[PDB]
Amino acid sequence: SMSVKKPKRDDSKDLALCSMILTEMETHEDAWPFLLPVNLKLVPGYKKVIKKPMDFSTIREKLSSGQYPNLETFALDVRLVFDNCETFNEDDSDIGRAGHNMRKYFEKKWTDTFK
Repeated sequence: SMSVKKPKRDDSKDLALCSMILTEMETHEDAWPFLLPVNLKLVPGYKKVIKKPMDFSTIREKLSSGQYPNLETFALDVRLVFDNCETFNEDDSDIGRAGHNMRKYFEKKWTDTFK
């Protein structure tokens, strides 16, 4: 509350550390469904159904331009990528499996780097 604060965590490396995680996600062999925005002209249903599209290139641009106020907003966008994937793709499909794989890959890096 006012004049009552927890001891100050060093947040000075967060930006660089999120960039490293994102590089690791970008170079994963199963990243291909997530590298670029879904083409809303060429994929029927996507625009209407997926209210907040997100992909790794868009997270990169947001990260590089100071549009993440803290590491929780970064994680929320990465998770949105995988939540969108699950909404639109059957679990038993190459893309559906890719999303599960990448989500796990991310969540481990997240815990290992910050928790």
